[PDB]
Amino acid sequence: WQDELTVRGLVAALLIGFIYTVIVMKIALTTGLVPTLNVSAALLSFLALRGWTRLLERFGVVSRPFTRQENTIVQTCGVACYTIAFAGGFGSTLLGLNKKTYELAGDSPGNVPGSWKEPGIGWMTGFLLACSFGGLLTLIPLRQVLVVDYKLVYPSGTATAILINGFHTDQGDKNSRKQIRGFLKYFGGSFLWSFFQWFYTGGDACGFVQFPTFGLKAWKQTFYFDFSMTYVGAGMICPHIVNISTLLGAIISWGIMWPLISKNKGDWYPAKVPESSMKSLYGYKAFICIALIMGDGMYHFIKIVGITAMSMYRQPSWMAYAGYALFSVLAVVTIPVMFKQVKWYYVVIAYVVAPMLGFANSYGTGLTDINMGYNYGKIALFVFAGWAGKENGVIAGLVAGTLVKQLVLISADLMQDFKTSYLTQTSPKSMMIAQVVGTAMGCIVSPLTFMLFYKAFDIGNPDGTWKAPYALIYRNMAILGVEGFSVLPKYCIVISGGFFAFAAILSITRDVMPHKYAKYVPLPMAMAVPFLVGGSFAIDMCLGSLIVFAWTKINKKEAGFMVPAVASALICGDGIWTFPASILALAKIKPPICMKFLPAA
Amino acid sequence: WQDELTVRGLVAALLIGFIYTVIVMKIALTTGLVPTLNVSAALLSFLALRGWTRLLERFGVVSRPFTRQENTIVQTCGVACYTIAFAGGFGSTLLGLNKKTYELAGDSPGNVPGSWKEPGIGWMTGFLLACSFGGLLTLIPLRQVLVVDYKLVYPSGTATAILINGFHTDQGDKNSRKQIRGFLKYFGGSFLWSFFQWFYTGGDACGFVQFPTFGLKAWKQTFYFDFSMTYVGAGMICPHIVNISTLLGAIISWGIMWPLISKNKGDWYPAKVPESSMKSLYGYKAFICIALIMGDGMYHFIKIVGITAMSMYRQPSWMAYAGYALFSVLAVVTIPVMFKQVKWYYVVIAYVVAPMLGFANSYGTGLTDINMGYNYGKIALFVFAGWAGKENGVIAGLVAGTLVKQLVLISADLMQDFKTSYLTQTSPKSMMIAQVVGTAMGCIVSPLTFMLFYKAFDIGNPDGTWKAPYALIYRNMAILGVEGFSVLPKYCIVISGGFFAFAAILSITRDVMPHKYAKYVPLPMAMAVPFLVGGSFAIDMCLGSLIVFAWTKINKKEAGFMVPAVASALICGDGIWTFPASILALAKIKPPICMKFLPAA
Ligand SMILES: CC(C)CCC[C@@H](C)[C@H]1CC[C@H]2[C@@H]3CC=C4C[C@@H](OC(=O)CCC(=O)O)CC[C@]4(C)[C@H]3CC[C@]12C
Ligand SMILES: CC(C)CCC[C@@H](C)[C@H]1CC[C@H]2[C@@H]3CC=C4C[C@@H](OC(=O)CCC(=O)O)CC[C@]4(C)[C@H]3CC[C@]12C
Ligand SMILES: CC(C)CCC[C@@H](C)[C@H]1CC[C@H]2[C@@H]3CC=C4C[C@@H](OC(=O)CCC(=O)O)CC[C@]4(C)[C@H]3CC[C@]12C
Ligand SMILES: CC(C)CCC[C@@H](C)[C@H]1CC[C@H]2[C@@H]3CC=C4C[C@@H](OC(=O)CCC(=O)O)CC[C@]4(C)[C@H]3CC[C@]12C
Ligand SMILES: O=C(O)[C@H](CCN1CC[C@H]1C(=O)O)NCC[C@H](O)C(=O)O
Ligand SMILES: O=C(O)[C@H](CCN1CC[C@H]1C(=O)O)NCC[C@H](O)C(=O)O
Ligand SMILES: [Fe+3]
Ligand SMILES: [Fe+3]
Repeated sequence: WQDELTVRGLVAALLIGFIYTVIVMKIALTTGLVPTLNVSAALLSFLALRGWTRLLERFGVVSRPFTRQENTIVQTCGVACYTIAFAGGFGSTLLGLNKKTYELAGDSPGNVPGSWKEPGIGWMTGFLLACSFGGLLTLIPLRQVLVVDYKLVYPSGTATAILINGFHTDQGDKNSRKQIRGFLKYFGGSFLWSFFQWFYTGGDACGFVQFPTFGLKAWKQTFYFDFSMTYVGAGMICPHIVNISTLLGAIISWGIMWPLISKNKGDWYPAKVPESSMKSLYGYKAFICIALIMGDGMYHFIKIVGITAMSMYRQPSWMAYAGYALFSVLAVVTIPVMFKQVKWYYVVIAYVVAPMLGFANSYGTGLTDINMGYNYGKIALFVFAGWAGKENGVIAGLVAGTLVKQLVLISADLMQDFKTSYLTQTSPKSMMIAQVVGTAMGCIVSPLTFMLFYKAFDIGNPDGTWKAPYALIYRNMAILGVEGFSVLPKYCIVISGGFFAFAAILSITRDVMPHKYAKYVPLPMAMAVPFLVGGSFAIDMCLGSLIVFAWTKINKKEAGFMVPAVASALICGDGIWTFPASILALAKIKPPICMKFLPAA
Repeated sequence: WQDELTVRGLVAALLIGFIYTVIVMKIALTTGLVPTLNVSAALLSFLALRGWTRLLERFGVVSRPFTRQENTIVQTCGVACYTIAFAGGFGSTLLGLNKKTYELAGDSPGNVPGSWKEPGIGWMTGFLLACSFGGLLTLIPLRQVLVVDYKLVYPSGTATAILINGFHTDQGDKNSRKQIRGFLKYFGGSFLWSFFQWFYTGGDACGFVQFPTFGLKAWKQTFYFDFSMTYVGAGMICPHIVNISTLLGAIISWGIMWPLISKNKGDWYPAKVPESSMKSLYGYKAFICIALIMGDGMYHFIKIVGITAMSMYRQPSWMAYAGYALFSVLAVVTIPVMFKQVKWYYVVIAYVVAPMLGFANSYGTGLTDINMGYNYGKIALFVFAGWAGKENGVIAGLVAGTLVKQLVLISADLMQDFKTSYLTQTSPKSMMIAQVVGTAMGCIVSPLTFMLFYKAFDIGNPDGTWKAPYALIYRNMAILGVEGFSVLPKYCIVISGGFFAFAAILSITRDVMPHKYAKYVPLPMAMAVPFLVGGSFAIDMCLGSLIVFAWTKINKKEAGFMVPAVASALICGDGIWTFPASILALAKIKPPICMKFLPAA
């Protein structure tokens, strides 16, 4: 109630949200490769408030103690502010509504002349306010099921909680000193390792990140080992079945399926169209991946509904969904006003499957630490574009894809904060207040921050500094999506439906068999992540589990309490370097050297 | 007397000498990059005899115990056999006497038509027998002064002794178990690290060995860090002043002198002639390096002579030099018979400065673990070629350079064995018997091994498989050396004479000042090694001393007895991989990938 919600925290979150919005917005409008900055926000939240308390002590002013619960509140409030900058599709979808992006796509069916909208402070802020708080209300019922009931470990949320607890621990114990000193040795090593790596990533696909540890043939199949301590640290605190399932999905997809499907580059799909398109080999990637996720996701979401339905029949949960319905109606009557191309029942369907789609992403983030929310928006954009003809089809796909992405992406990114608050013993109700305040500030700061860049500079020029590549890429997705499911490659629906059932069978197979065999069943939607990202992420995850397996065998006692600290330090050290690395890209300081790997030419 | 000199050891050394001769001879005649295989010979000496003892035990035959002293004898006998293969100039100097190499050099003054000699079993064996045992006799007086008196640490000899002792230790102690287990963890890590590195050294100047850790500009100045555990391990057991002096010489030479001298590429020396030549910027490299070594070397050699002369005036050593004089006379009356181009007093001068030149190389190897003997032969080849005119000048330089190199190179390589025998408590007299037997076998096996390659295949063809590049490179040195000291670049003698005095001043400055200031004086001839090799070797040496400095501060007790074992494991692990790496090059299996570093082009 108090000592967590403060005025200095409100001020500190507003600044940290403002700079991080500027960093995210500038990176989004130049390269579109927005990095993860949640770990950095926790550190700057600590330094800013600790500096303020000590500075006032220097001047004689006395202040309240700055505790870990308050640090969690400030970090969560700040994260919610700048998440809207990249979750709102400011560089991908909302910028694709430009007349400039409309002209770049060219003349084609679907791209009718009335498919452009210009940015403005008035409608972009009003667009965000109605839609952004929809994700927050769904978090209240999901918080109990996922964070504590399913015991999902959010590796980034767990690492941030251990980082924050270390900042504020003041007790001298036999283990507390060993936890901090072990954390600091690997935090500095991970930070310096990431700092050293930066000087050699000075080109397209070159550096320690693109390291062909098993050869160049395997590397082209995304079966290498990048020297990423984030994924190695993530795998250390993930259960072995999650890591093995991740490797199993990489072998099935990139080792078997994609070479086999690619053998029909002229028969099943056209060979002139580039890959990464919905028409050539990426329709398989995107639709099979979601079917695996939705196949597992639908089984689980029904199970909570079924368990709850039986419980009520035998006899604050409905408070949240009542509030969600109120915000649902607000968007239904408001979004079509801004976009005459968007019909009212499009929003209703978007807000009905949003609890469904948000649950799967939060469950997926709680397993593999990978937020897939922007992948859901691509599917929703494609589907909603096919739900309208050549008229009002591109705008409908872009706008409806933005709603689905925000509801899905916000839910997963902000459950990482509830895992952090769970470990820091922070009050959930004070967490939700920080949710709304940060979201409210984000829905205001981000549109004005975007417009200051937009009015001053020239964003969207293919030949220029401020080029937003994903504005046109998302625009071309909607143009392609105007044509219905016919443009998908041959047998794309059939195989996706098969993997939908295959994911559902594994989910049943794990809950019906005894626990003495249930622990060997792979998780279908941990398998699905390596369908879009390569197998390098899977290999890093399995290396971390290999480290923990060996460590547990060598010393059972020490590995019990030291693995989380070492894993968090690896995640935080790579996470903290993302802030100086972003400032370097902010000032256009490129790496000097490129570490290229060649076939002994 | 016994239990060290055995018949199975004689057999085992003969085989190990024979294969290693074949490996060295094939590598010398194809690339000329003969690697160090002394560490590998110790392991194969252990496995061959241990396998023999266990196999006879399997068949019921009983045999004498195989001890560490016998393992030292077998390794030393084997090393002496195959050292003659590359110390004898079979691919550099003796092969440069060919009519084929004579024709490749072309028509020029100095390259008179009578400057070729053809290989044969008769003269090549007789050439080796007279000259090879000259180096062995000089070892007896140098053994006391360098190994035990000056307390010089031979890092490769020390590492081999620790490797051999670990093989034969059978006592369970509080520390013996920790020494072996610590050694094995870093031996396997170093071996696998070198094995992993091999797949990416698949090109000219690319791999972890050519890693620009401080940038591409510093790398071209040879101021990078190669990931070599041999030099890192060598620096761990070398005193800090040796490592700091090595870094100081690299900064003075490659950081100051060579950029400054290179600013006169048209005024001081011609710009059309390539570098690495005695006429362009390598006359500075070679002559300043020897002057630093000879400046320090002459001060020391006089000091032993002065101390001994005073000791005798106040009142087996002369046994060795009496035998050396007898072998000296044998070569004086025999070498001019084979080579009418070589005069009798050329051999006398070569055999008089040989105790001098051998002492400096053994002292240098006892500090930095770098054998410079083949660098002495280049200087001796150049000087002796200028001591004869256009007539009989190229052959005189090549032959006399071969004598000087063998006397110098054998002395340094075989003092590494006396350090090994010192730590293994091996009898010096049994060591010297293994010296002669291995040398006698080497003087026979190597000429026949060479001729089998020579008769069967075509060695010396610039466009072919068996190309011996250094046969022509050494031939061109003698042709250039026919012209006297005039061809050396401008001010080469003046600067070399200055560094000769500067090296002598530091040697005096260290013996006359009190020990409380004498320990900060740099060693002039540890400084001289980075004049020819780059500063990457110096940086690796200093990193090893940095590791020991930190380890000593953190834990004084453990670093006392664990540093030699960890350092030896790093040296041995990289050393052992040299055997499989040579077999791969033996079968022409090239690395698949090249790790190239580019300026972000
Ligand atoms: C004991 C543990 C630490 C094992 C270490 C991992 C090995 C199983 C890996 C490390 C290096 C890998 C090799 C690295 C490089 C290649 C090159 C690759 O050849 C290429 O395709 C290169 C490009 C070309 O030559 O066209 C074939 C596989 C291979 C031998 C890899 C096979 C698997 C290796 C030996
Ligand atoms: C133990 C942990 C730390 C991970 C170690 C895994 C690797 C040692 C292995 C396991 C899976 C293997 C991959 C499994 C499947 C393939 C598919 C295969 O792909 C193709 O058939 C090529 C298709 C084409 O020709 O385009 C090539 C080998 C590769 C990459 C293998 C390379 C080596 C991998 C990554
Ligand atoms: C705390 C310890 C571990 C310090 C780590 C060593 C640093 C002092 C080194 C590591 C990386 C080095 C950098 C690596 C690469 C370059 C590129 C180099 O630029 C080039 O010349 C590249 C080629 C080109 O761009 O033309 C300038 C020096 C610099 C910044 C190096 C400066 C020194 C650095 C920062
Ligand atoms: C602490 C231990 C482990 C070694 C670390 C040493 C490096 C951090 C420093 C010390 C010496 C430095 C070098 C000292 C001298 C030079 C000479 C200088 O050479 C030139 O002036 C270029 C000449 C030309 O233009 O051709 C460039 C910097 C460089 C390579 C420096 C690069 C960085 C080095 C290797
Ligand atoms: O969204 C995308 O597909 C790409 C790459 C993936 N983004 C980066 C972070 C991730 C996401 O949206 O969660 N970003 C485009 C520009 C900006 O990220 C935006 O979405 O407005
Ligand atoms: O001698 C040389 O300058 C070169 C490179 C340096 N060698 C390799 C080992 C070192 C040496 O001679 O101690 N080797 C040429 C062929 C053969 O090594 C030989 O000398 O016959
Ligand atoms: Fe994005
Ligand atoms: Fe050589």
